[PDB]
Amino acid sequence: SKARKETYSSYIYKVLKQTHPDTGISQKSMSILNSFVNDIFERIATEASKLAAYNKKSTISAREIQTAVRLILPGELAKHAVSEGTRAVTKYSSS
Amino acid sequence: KQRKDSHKEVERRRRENINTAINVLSDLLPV
Amino acid sequence: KTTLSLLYEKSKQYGLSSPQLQALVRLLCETSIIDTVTKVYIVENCFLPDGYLTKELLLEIINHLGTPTVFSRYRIQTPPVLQSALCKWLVHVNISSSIWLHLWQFSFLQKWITPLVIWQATTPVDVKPWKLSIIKRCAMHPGYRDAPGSATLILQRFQCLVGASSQITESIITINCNRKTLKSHRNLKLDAHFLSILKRILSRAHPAN
Amino acid sequence: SIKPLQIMDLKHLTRQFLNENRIILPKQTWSTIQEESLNIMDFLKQKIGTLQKQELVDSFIDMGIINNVDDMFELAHELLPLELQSRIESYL
Amino acid sequence: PYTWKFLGISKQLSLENGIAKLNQLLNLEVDLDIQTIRVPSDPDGGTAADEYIRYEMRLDISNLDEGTYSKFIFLGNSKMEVPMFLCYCGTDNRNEVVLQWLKAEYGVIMWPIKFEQKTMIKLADASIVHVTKENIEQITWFSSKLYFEPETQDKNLRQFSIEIPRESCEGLALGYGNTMHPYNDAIVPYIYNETGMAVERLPLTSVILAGHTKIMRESIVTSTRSLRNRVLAVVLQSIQF
Amino acid sequence: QSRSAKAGLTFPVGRVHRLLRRGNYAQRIGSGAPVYLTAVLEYLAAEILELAGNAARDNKKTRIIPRHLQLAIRNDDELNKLLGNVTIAQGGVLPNI
Amino acid sequence: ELRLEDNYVPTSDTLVVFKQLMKLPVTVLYDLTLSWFAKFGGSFDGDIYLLTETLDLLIEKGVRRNVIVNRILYVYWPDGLNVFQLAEIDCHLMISKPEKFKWLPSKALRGDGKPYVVKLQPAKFIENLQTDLAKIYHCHVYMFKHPSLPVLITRIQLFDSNLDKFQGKPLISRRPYYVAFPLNSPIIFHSVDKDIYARLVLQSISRTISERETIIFKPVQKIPVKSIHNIMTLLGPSRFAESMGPWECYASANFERSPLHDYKKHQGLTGKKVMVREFDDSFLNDGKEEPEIRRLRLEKNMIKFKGSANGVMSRYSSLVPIEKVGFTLKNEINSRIITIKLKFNGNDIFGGLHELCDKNLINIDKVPGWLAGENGSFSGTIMNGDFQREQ
Amino acid sequence: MDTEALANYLLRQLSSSQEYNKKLLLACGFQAILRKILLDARTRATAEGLREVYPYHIEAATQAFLDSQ
Amino acid sequence: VLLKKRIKSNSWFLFKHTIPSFIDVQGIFDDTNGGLVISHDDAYLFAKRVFLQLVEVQKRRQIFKDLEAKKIIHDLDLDLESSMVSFFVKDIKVELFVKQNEIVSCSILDDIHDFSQNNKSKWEIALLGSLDDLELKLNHSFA
Repeated sequence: SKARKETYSSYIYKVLKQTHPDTGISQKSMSILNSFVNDIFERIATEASKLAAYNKKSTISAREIQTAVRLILPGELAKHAVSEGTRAVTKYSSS
Repeated sequence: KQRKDSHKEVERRRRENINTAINVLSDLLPV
Repeated sequence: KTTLSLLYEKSKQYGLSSPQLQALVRLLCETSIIDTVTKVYIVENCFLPDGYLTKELLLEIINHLGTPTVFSRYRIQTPPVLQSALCKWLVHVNISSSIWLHLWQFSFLQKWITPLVIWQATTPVDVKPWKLSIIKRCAMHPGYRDAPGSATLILQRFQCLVGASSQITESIITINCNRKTLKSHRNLKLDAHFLSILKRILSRAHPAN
Repeated sequence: SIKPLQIMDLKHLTRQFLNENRIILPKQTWSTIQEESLNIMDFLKQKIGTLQKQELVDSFIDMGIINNVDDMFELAHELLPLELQSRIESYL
Repeated sequence: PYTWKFLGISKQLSLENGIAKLNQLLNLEVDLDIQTIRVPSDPDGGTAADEYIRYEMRLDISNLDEGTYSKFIFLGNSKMEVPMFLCYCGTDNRNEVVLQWLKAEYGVIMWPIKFEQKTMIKLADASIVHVTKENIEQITWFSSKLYFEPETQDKNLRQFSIEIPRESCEGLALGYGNTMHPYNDAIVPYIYNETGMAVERLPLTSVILAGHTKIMRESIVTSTRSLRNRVLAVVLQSIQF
Repeated sequence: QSRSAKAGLTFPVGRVHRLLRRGNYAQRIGSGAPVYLTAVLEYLAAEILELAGNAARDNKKTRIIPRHLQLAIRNDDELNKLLGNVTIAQGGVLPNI
Repeated sequence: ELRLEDNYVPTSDTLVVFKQLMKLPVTVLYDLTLSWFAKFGGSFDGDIYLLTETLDLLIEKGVRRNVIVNRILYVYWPDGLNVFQLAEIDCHLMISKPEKFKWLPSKALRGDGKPYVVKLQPAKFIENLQTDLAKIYHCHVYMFKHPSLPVLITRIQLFDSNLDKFQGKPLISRRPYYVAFPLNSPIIFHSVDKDIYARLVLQSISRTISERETIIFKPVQKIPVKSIHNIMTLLGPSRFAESMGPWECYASANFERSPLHDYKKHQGLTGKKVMVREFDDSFLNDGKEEPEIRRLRLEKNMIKFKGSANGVMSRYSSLVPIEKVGFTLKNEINSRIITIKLKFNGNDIFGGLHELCDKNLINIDKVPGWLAGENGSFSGTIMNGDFQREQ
Repeated sequence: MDTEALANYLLRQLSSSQEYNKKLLLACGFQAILRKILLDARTRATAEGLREVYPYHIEAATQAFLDSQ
Repeated sequence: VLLKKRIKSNSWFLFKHTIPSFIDVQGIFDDTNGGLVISHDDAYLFAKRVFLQLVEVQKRRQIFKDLEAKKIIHDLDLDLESSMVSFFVKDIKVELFVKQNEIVSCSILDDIHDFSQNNKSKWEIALLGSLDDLELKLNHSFA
């Protein structure tokens, strides 16, 4: 048997449709970008909860994630990342 | 004229066919 | 949205008593401070009675459900869709038996009036046979798509409830035999989420109503 | 050709009319009324090329449907939903 | 075409005493016939308690159809624990009006009637039989058709029928010998012997005598305008407990 | 309505939520954390795939390939710090001039 | 001359074929479309490997069937599919949902009234039939074997030209017709339709099979049968034919093992147990009962309606369910002939009768064999205790 | 299909309260004339006497309608 | 195969049987003694006829499976009664139609450089005859 495997490939392809509607993706490229988000997710979350443990505070929260991303990303990308995280969570909380 | 294929004509063919069957049977009788 | 928020925040916990319902429904038709798209939302998300609607309140509401004519040009008119929505709320919650038959004549309300008249036809004495002539007339009128099934629902109530009458049953057979709209009319919806809010409005303070 | 009106629409319309006078219709009858509705519509466009209250009452009188404007809004009452015939009465 | 529906009567009302108030209630005057009949005259059926009293009442403003022709029949007997029942035909709602008058007037309570499978077979036997002017019984044969409708898992067996033409019925009756109730006497035992099937136990729905009558769960349908007396006597004897 | 739709995000905020639960990083998780993280991931993915698409334009073909991806990631000097440890599958290596 | 070839395109309504396509799973769609592009290609630009990876990436993302169907009907082959694909979809539909289709049996006979065991090499048959049919109508013929039965199946469809139309030059389709051939048997199975086209077809098969001696088809039954499995079981070359109903165990043939089988486990030493019958009729007369005798009563009913104590195929569903049967008893009493005609209807007549026996409405010992299910699927007249199929 | 939906049909083939009333009255006229055709068809069905209004009855109704209008 | 007695005639008739339909057991029964099968000797005549007809099937199946077992032929397909049989020998493939114990027609389908029409014809002719010699002659004509 073979269990259903987690993937973000549909979302990756959709955002590529938004960017370049005429462009497709190779299978190897799609596996590569599917691995991108999981690798980033891990190296953000571990650092964020380690920072939370340094705070000796129970909850991993938005401030912890913001700090973790701005720690680990190179600064030029970090500015964009924190701005987009903040505006996204604000748009959500405005619901 | 009037176009139709329903009751009042479809039964006529059946009646006529059974009548012809009766006639051919009767033709063989002694009387 | 500030004014509507006050109505929301009050009705959600304070409810809306009969005079409060009378005052607000008057405000909806008499004032422009409430937008029409919100009027079709206030009547079914903020109108939360403490119990059954009192007779005078229903009579005062009925004045909103009228229509202008070449007689009644001077009367301010509630939009028919808002009138229909108001009837839909009335479905959620003894001359009034006679009043509500003539509400049912209106094409855009008649489907929502069927439970109201049926909930007046609750005794063998309330029903009268001549009333079915008016009901039959609309059922047979072109342009009343809901009237055939709507009338058949009322007719099916009269035939069993009356217990003693002339052969009005065959007049039911005349109404549309496909009965396509009658299936939904006999399976009306109470809008559970509105009801669930109304359950708390009936539980916060008072029993027996 | 895009002119034709559906047989089912004619069925739904004429179902109510059957109650005022019970016409009973075989299939090819339905098809012929649907087909000749195009000719009827063209003939009406000839008879009524433009719409006015005096024009429409005169056209319907010419059609033999009515005798006067009184008969005309009687027809409107018996052919329209309740609020509308009042709206037309405001127009007359 | 002539259908029928039967109701029970809880008291032996004298209908003639009250005809006028019905007439003004119905806005018309109805006829009322009186017959004292001796229907089960055969020796094994009896020679006493045969004295049923029959009433014919009609709502005929006209007689162009069953509804206008709709005629009531009351038949009763004082020795009968529930003394009387009722019959009527047609879709006319004036029947309901007269029933309402009866129940409100005589303080009598009324209910509809049902039939058992054996009741149906006995009624079918009663339908074929006729009596001559010489007080002699005779039988008219019709092509019987038993029609069942069982309930089975997954609708394995929805319905099935046993059709018996006139010749087969007459032959079975003659083989059994001179008898008066052939359907119960001969036909059903023959069916059971040939198939092991108990017609009485099986879920019977209708017994149709072609061109003569249809006997059904709730009603009788008749070729003739009226029901012969043995039918009504069988009904009354079925009312009881 | 979905959480991603309410956020305006394309990526599965609910999946990020449940994955944070699977990754046992902390016992109590703020509700804003998964949506913030999903937004960050979506931004990074969009940026890298846009760079790869422009690389494909440079290579004059209409489908992304690992060579396009490797060229983009190595050429962008900030994402080369972010993924300096990564080497791409069928990605190659960048020229000396 | 007029024989068609696989690359032609017919005309039809797109929505009907769309609804037909929606029945199929995703995987068979993938396989069919890969094969179609491999043989015919398509309007899409790219190698089959490019097509392969596009279809792949479409399926691992969990796309719905509607997307694939719309692609097939609007970009890959927008103008319409070939006749070959139209036949293939119906083939797959029949294989997937066999019970939706009806059949009739037909028996091949030669001059002396003997059965003619038809033995068929497909190539000669197909070429001869195509040449015979093409002289009268435009015909496409597709032939295949059932995946799980020893039967060759043929699909025949006829076309004609053109309501009004200009120089588009399509050929309008028509309802198809089907025929099947068991490997070694005198019997033929075909669809149930009496339009002149079906008559022309069947006549053409009868003409073309012969090749050495004349042949004619004689129908043996008047009521159709569903589910090609069932009709194969009833009349195909098999052990169950002429051993139906209570006689099924001989068709099973597992009760007896070969003689050299071991001694001590030969069933004769070990034996079995059974119930004693009662003959004085107490059935009509009339919980006061115990388990064991009731168990063996139910076993008695089982075998009387199924032929085996274990009940070789719920407890009532029969081997081949029968929907309709009409019987006619003719018996002589006092030199007078008496007719009783029983008519049954349902999903399984004999299963229902078995249920009635379990509920004790019918006496088992007085149920005849023809009523129990033997001579299965054959309505007929019983005289002198011998069944006779209706003419 | 509403009478105002018939007015909508006539609007679709033809092309605000005044025009609304005009088109509603035109829908009334169209409906009445369809009813007239069907009634004349029933009248022709009376002349022939069989069960139902077979198509040539609607046909004859249309020719009489044109011959009188 | 199972036989029952008529009610009046005091003669057998064929009621039920397991014999496949390509063996016309009813015709054999009607042929025996003019159709008036009475004696157990007549019944054994009928039974022997059907038994020999079954042995004439198993006898073909056994030899063909034996040829397959020793790799004298490659894979093959059989009809139910083993009357029409198709097989690849090494690369050549053959179609045969056999009566009881005898081959009556043959067909060779493959095309080979040395397989001229005269070569094909004489091969096809030599393949005819009794089945017992088929194994020997095929082994001899291996090449």
